[PDB]
Amino acid sequence: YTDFENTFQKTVEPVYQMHIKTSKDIAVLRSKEWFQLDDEDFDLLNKTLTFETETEVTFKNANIFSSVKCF
Amino acid sequence: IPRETIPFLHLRKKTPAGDWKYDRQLSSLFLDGLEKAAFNGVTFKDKYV
Amino acid sequence: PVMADLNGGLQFVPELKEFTAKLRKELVETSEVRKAVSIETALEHKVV
Repeated sequence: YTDFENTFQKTVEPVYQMHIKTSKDIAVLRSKEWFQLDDEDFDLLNKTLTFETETEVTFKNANIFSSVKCF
Repeated sequence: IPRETIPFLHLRKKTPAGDWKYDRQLSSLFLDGLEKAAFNGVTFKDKYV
Repeated sequence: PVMADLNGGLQFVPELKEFTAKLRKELVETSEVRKAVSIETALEHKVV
C-alpha cells in the first residue's frame, strides 16, 4: 500500500519526569516555543515536572510525516 | 563619658573605607559590661576555654 | 619612607569580593545559557 494520504497515527507517550536544578535548565525550557506555562512567572527552580503528552502524526510517505502534533 | 573624648578602653568599628575608628555605642556596651562585672561579678559557667 | 598608591581607585569600590564575584557569575551564566540553548536548538533542527 502507498496511499499515505489516507493514513494517520496516534500514540500516547510515556510519562517523562524532569528535575529542574539550575537556571540553565530553566533557560533551556523557556527557549522552547512548545513549553507553555499557564503562569509565565512560575518559579521552576528545584521543581520536578512531569509531561504527559500525545502525538498525532499524518504521513506524506514512508519516512516523512506530513504533520506532527504533540500536546 | 564626656563628648568629644575617647575613653582609655573602647571598641572600634570599621568604616566603609576599611579603617577602624572609635565607636561610642560599642564602647558604651563594653564599659557597661565592665561596670556590671566590677559590681556583681561575671559568670563563666559552661564556657570551655 | 615613601608610600606610593598605584591602585587606580579600586579602594573606593565597596565590597570588592562580592562585586567581582557578581561580575564573574553573570558572565559564566550568560556563556553557559547561550551555549546550552544553541545546542538544544541545533538538535531540534537536526531532528525536525
